[PDB]
Amino acid sequence: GYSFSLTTFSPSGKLVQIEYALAAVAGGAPSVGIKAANGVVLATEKKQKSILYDERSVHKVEPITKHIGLVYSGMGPDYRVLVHRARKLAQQYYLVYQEPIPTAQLVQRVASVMQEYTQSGGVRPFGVSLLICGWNEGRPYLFQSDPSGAYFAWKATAMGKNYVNGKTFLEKRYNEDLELEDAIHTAILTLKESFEGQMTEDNIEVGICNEAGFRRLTPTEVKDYLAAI
Amino acid sequence: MEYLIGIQGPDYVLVASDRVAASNIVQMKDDHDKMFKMSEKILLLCVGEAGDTVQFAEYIQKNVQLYKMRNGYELSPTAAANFTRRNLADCLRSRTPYHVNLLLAGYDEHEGPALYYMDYLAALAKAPFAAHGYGAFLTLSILDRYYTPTISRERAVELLRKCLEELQKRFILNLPTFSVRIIDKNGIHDLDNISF
Amino acid sequence: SYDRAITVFSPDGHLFQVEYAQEAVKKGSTAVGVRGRDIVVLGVEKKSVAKLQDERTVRKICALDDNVCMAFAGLTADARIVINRARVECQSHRLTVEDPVTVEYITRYIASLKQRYTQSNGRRPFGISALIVGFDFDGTPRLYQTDPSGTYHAWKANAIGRGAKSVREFLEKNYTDEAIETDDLTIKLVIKALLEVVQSGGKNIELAVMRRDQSLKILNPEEIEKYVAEIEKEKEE
Amino acid sequence: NQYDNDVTVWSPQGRIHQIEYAMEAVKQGSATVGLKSKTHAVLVALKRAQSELAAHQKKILHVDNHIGISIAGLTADARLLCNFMRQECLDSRFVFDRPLPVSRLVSLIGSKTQIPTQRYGRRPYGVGLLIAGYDDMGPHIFQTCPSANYFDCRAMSIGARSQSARTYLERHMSEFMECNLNELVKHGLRALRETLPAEQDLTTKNVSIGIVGKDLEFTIYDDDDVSPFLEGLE
Amino acid sequence: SRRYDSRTTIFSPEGRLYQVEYAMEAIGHAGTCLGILANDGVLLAAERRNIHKLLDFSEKIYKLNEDMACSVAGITSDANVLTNELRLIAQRYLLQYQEPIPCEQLVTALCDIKQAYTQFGGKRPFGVSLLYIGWDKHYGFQLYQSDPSGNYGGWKATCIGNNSAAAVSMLKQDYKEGEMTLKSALALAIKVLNKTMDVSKLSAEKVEIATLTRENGKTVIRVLKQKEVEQLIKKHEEEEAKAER
Amino acid sequence: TTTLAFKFRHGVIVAADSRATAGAYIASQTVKKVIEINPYLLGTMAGGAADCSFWERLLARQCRIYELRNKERISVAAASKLLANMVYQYKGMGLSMGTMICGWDKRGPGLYYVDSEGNRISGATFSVGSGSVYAYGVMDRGYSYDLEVEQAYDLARRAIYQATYRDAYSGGAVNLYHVREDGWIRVSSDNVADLHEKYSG
Amino acid sequence: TTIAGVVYKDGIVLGADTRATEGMVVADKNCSKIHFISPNIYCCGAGTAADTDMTTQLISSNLELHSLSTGRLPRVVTANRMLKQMLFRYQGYIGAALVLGGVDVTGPHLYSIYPHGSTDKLPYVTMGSGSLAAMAVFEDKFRPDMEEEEAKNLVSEAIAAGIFNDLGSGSNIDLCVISKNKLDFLRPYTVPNKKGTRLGRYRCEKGTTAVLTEKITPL
Amino acid sequence: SIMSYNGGAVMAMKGKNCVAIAADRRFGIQAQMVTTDFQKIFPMGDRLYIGLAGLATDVQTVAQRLKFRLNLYELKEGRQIKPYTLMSMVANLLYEKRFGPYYTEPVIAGLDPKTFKPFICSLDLIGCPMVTDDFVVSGTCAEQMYGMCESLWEPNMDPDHLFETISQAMLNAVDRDAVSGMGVIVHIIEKDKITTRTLKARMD
Amino acid sequence: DRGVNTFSPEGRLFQVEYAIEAIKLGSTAIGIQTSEGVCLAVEKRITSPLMEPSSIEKIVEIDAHIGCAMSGLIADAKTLIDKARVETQNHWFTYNETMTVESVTQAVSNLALQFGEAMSRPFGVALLFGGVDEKGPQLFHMDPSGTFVQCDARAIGSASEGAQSSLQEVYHKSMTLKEAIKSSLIILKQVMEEKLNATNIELATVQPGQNFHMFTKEELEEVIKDI
Repeated sequence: GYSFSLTTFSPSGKLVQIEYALAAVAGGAPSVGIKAANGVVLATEKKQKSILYDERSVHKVEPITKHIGLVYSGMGPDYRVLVHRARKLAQQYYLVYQEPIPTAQLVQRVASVMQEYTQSGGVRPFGVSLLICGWNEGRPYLFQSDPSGAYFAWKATAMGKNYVNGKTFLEKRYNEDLELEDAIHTAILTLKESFEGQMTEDNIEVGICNEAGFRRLTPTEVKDYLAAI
Repeated sequence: MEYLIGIQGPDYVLVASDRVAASNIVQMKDDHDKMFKMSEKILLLCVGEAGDTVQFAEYIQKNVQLYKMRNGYELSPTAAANFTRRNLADCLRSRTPYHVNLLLAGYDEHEGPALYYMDYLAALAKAPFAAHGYGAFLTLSILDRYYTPTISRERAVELLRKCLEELQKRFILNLPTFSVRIIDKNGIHDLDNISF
Repeated sequence: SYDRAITVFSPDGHLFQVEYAQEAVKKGSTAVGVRGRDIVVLGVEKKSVAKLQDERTVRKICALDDNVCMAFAGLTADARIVINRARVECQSHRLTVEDPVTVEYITRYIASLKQRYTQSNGRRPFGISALIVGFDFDGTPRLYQTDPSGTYHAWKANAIGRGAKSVREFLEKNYTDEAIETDDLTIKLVIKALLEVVQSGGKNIELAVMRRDQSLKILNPEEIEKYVAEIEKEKEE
Repeated sequence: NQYDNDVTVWSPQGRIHQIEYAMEAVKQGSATVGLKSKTHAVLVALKRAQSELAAHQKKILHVDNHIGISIAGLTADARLLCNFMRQECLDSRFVFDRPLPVSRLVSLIGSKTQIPTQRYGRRPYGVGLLIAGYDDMGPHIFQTCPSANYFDCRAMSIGARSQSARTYLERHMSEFMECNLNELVKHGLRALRETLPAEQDLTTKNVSIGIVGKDLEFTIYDDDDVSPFLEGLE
Repeated sequence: SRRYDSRTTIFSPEGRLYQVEYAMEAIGHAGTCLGILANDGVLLAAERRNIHKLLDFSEKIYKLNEDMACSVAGITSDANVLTNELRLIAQRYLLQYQEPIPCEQLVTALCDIKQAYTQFGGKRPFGVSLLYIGWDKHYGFQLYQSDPSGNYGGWKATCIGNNSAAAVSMLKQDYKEGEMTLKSALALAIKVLNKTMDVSKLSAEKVEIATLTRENGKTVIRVLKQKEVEQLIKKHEEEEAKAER
Repeated sequence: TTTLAFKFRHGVIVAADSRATAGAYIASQTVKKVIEINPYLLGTMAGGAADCSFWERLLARQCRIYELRNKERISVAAASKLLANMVYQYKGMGLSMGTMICGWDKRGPGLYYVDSEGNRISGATFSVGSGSVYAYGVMDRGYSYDLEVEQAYDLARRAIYQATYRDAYSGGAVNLYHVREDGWIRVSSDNVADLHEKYSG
Repeated sequence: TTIAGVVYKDGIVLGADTRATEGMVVADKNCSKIHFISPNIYCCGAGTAADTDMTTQLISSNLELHSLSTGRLPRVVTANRMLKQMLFRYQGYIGAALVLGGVDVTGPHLYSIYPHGSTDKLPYVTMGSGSLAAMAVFEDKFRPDMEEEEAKNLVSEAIAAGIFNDLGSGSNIDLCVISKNKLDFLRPYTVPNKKGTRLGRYRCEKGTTAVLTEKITPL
Repeated sequence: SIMSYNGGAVMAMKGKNCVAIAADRRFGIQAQMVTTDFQKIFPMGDRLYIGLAGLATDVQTVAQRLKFRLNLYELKEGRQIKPYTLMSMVANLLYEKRFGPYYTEPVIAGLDPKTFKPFICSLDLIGCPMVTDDFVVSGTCAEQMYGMCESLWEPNMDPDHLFETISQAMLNAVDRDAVSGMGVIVHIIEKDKITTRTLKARMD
Repeated sequence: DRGVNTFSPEGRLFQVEYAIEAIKLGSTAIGIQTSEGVCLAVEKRITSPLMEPSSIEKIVEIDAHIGCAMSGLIADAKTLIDKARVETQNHWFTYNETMTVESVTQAVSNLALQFGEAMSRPFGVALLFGGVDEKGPQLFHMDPSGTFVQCDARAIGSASEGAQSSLQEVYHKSMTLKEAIKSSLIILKQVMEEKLNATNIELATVQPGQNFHMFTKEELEEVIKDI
């Protein structure tokens, strides 16, 4: 293996491989996260290239524990590695403290793992950005993590293709008094903007987090919500 | 078996130790020194197994002096005692244990005099007077009987003389001479040897 | 681990990394050292002085032991490592031999350490140069100088840093037998040698003095001002 | 242009240039000749000196009581290989208590030498060897190249300007198997002399001889001891 | 492979180490951070670069010990690693000696790690610069500053980050040695920050202020609330409006 | 085995016997128990012969290397410290050795005692071996710091003879050495069977 | 201790006591010895308490990871495999004896695992100090394909015999019923023993204790 | 035995909205006294304490390592520790040294920093938690304390009666143990204050 | 860019050629072997009167019967000298006898090519070994390429060519040690830039029956009196 760093400083002080990884991320499928008073909603677009594909073979929304969930934007193969490591870290924390890991601690550990690949020998940075949702101490959380290793706490956010317009949409139509169902309606509407084709229950994925835990909605419920809208 | 004693007064610490180095049934040396100087105001007295004593004491001395030279100020007596205890405790369960019994005497410009006791299992205690050896049994009762917290230097030397005369009368081992030192705000002073 | 060869030979048999380390040293602040009869004197010129800075934290004269001290020129972070290696070696020597070190012993150790970094894999040379002063057990004063390449020499008086050539030219003329007969004369010689380079007078001078049985003493600004005023009064002749 | 700095790069024509440069290193050494009969094996070496005040470099080494070698190329590599050979012979004699056969030693040398020519940041051994030995199957002369390839010969010459000696040996191969020791030595001396410039001659100073045989351990003759072999020449 | 090696840890023909200057150039773009030392305390003031309306202790001030705090400028990802290392160094010292660590020892211990990366290993250096504030029984209230190359030094008033030179000149103009209190230090910090930011007027949401003081034999590290910064800004505005007359 | 060494105004004096036994069988009576480390240092053997010989050869080579590097001769305290540190790493393995180290240096004469348990003590009078308790009596009754050279020779010879008289594993011949400022010299090797007529009459 | 398990026509019934002793003195009177491993798999442990606790926690975390990755309910054979392999790796220094049981897509399964890595698959099992007194009841009164209530009564009788006939067992009885459609965790099921009522009044009136020093620390 | 080399006794008792923890004061080496004011109860928070009994070196080592870990945890998380989490942390720390165990048996007593609900528990040599509702004991005189507490403890004790009960139990229990005693220290942990008291006991 | 272990098209290692180039920048050392002993003489490059000449040592004692003179990059010779001393002491420890000059030279020169990618580059220092053993006085030469030879008279350094040319006519097999000392001093005077004045030169001899010896100021004055 190569023992030298492949990421180095530019004469203007920029780390360029990180910029290229962000360029890779900005070309992925859209994702939306909204935090309400009762829980968090994550939505993503799941358009596929052909009808021969099995729509239920792989999922973008995945549970880390009983109360934490992930979505991503970027490259799928890197997302799988990150998901595996996040699950292992949560299990280690549980083994030590006999208590479920809080969201803000999992985000920190995952961010440190993502940063290790920027200052290590012979490897390239991850090309994915992550949205994490959780429920702790009777209140919800929503975090974002970048390929560089920096994380932020948001109320509503959009990522992927055409995310500036998504952020403007969320800014104009967000207030702190939303219930979870109004949040789901707003998330689906935000995904509707800049969508290609006619959307059904088979080409979007939704996940919710509240007091009972994290769960991904079944296609029947997505059909109900789409009919309502 | 060697003998160590320490008495702690209002503004000084008095310490004493015997001067015999014995091998088998014969005395090899009669002016042995068992009092290591770790600083200008810290003394460390060590007894126990042959070999372990000098190795442990010289290791501690090197590390304390290195702290002084790196940082520009000296370790307080409490920190030196804690450092010594940690270093003995770590080696307790390894393949190279040290069999040593320790007294540490020091003076701090803010906390005053201090005297610390440590056995070979690395448990650290703070006492107003302490003793190590087989003469500890014969001496601690006299010290309990005649000691007061306000004792002065001359009275402390008289009390030490009482203890050593008791050792002369009752104890089976030949311990003719003792070395005595005192620690004060002016440093470490060597007093006259008590001999019989 | 990283096992690349950083410094290698070039055509005409030169080592370019060592030359660039020399170039790095030639940009530091000037340091002058003089060996008297019963006194040794070290002096450094402060490259930049600000009123918002604490001086105690930026001193460039360190004490390796109770009888050996040194001044450096070059990259500060490298010196902070070399000094802490030499301290540990001094303590180890005192423990094992039961005797304080010799100035030659410690300068030999430092030179060997600095030379071993120009022949290892994945390392770059130290960018510092050093003056080491002390007194031996027989009372003989000692002055030594160490190079980034690993060579060391003994000197009567010396200067390192930027502008060292001019100070050496001054010392070649003004170092005599009569000019070092007393401590005041030696200190004045060091100050005058520094004055050939430093600006704004004595406000930018750090001076240290060692004697036969005493520890290192840093001279306060008032003494420096007194000496500078005396040297100025000597110009009236 | 860019195919000649590493030993792990193939040229577009299917060649490795670093091996060829290591070959070029050998052809700059002084000449060496080896030849054998039905009963003996002989190595003849020509030594060189930097100046009239310097002694001539050694070229015949002891490897074991029945094995000797001769060198052409880099000296330190020769010393490394010679120490490896000595260790292998000692190990064989320790474990099985009989002399190591020569061919099984040459196989080990080739196996050792092939490894550097395949990995990154390593170089071939730039030394060529002539090996003379004797075992239960009779005399043996082996020749070794930097490319880890070895050959078994009837007679062979290596070094600078060694083509003339090769031509002489090719002309006179037929008499070798019947010659006795003295005639074989004189044949080797003539072949070695074929490489010298017309203004130089053989002398006791620059000629070394090594002989191994059926009832004769490997012996080396230098300086005055090579005078009997030179007497009667030409 | 020598082809792809970028040769991070080597000298340049002028005697320079280009990766270190590039890291320092990177730092000069981060948010402004300022530190002031007074007679009865010490303070840190930092600029908040997170101003999006949808964003949800403190953003750039970390607590390392019972007696110390720090603030970073540069790349936050490296700052997290360095902070996590500082905490472990302090805990190791306390475990060994049963006493809190002095400030200068902690700063030195981190700067050694920072220099080791620049001298060998083949990796890139850390692109962050730190300000440290603390209390110590040997020397009292102290303030320090570090660099990517491993250089540190004590100060009485300093500034790192964007527009550092103007802030340093203003501090040289206005700071009075030996006559500063917490109130005057807070006023000076507000004035310098207002004169440094690229905004018409300062706002309470764009700044965070932390104060270290020693009360009742214990150290208190307190982050000022918004309604106190608002009052400070109003006082500064009134004083400036009545300054010229 | 009995070896003694005492220090007086004109230097150090070392005396030893020569018998070596293996059980109740006397292997030899020509053993040389004063080991000649350098032209300026002396050591003795007691306990295991192999251990003493091996570790004092190691000490001699370290001393020579030190002298080559530092252009100065090693001192007695430093040599004893080196020997003490080389045998503390095999503590509990089963080594058995006890040695005096004798010399003269910048601080005058020097006489140190080092053994495998860990002791290292300076002194003015030492005796080691099985029959040392028999040599303390005579040596203590006769020793003074202002002795003359011949008187010190006589004292050492008498102490060793009295030790071998009552000890069963001690005997042979008495080998005597004198350490001065300009190196050591070998004084005599006297047979016990002749000291008997010299002393008794 | 006494732990027992039986297989009936629809699932598993497990039972244990609640006394924990240290030497010949009762330390805990309400210990819990039925451990969660998976929503369909449970374990009863005997032997050294710390070893059983750590072993079950580790295996539970590993099964959680495996089930998250695959997306299916775990199997009893998987847990049995990991338990027996880990126990054999340590050559018998972990004094844990385990009764493992669960229902999956194949049906009810019940295993017994020994400290050295052995394993038996059986229709009824007992372990502990009072294992023989309960095995007597199982040998006397077991029939294949019982109902739920009959199996619960049988397990209660076995545990009660172990409690009353052995000195190291006592206190209450805990039951856990695992079925394909549910999971019942009865805690406690029976209370065969009660503490007698106190006759005297030994309350210490205020001022009975003499005090040297006192300090108040207002938070 | 190794647990009896130094001696020692510690206990914890639960009342109504309050807890009490008591320990003896004596450091000696077998049958000889060395000191009296030895510390065995350490604070791990505003309203949380841990008491160690057993071998003195292990007592001090465990206390210092636990403080190390607790400080790091509280710095990362930004909140106070909970009694469940502290018990699990101590069990982990003790089990890590299986086959080489520390010779101590801790006792934990505190209040929930969110609801102020009492918590007392005890762990064994190798870290097996054992949570009770009435009282926990540890040390060389465990049988005497069990006997006294089974008879004196009653549910819903206010701070005064709880203090009297624990004082009487500890005094009468350590009066029958040769290598424990010579002073008793009692901490009463309550919602809004902590009360520390030293009792008058026999010194023989 | 190329590695440390690449051959040139005419079969030479580049790094060894560059090190041999670097050798030719050092001071001139001259060694002469006679039947009565061996002598070594070396220059000193005093760059300032403020330097102490006695701090420059280019002739060291490998052992009581073996001495060494060095040129090239001086700082690199310390490792070789240290190893030589260690090997001689190891040989004495194991076999209880003095090592041979040839064996010391082999042991030192076995480290020449032990570098790669531990050492990262060749040494670039040239050595002359002078000793007395069972065969008599012997002078050996060793260079950075790993080759060592035996010589009768050798000159290494920057002015090696003219010094060797002069040694060609000066040397003959029946020289006395005193004549050898005079001849070496004359050649050194010819090749130097400054004036030979018993302060900027260094001289040592090894003779049978007595140890390695370093000339002092008085002997230097007496010998230079004739020149």
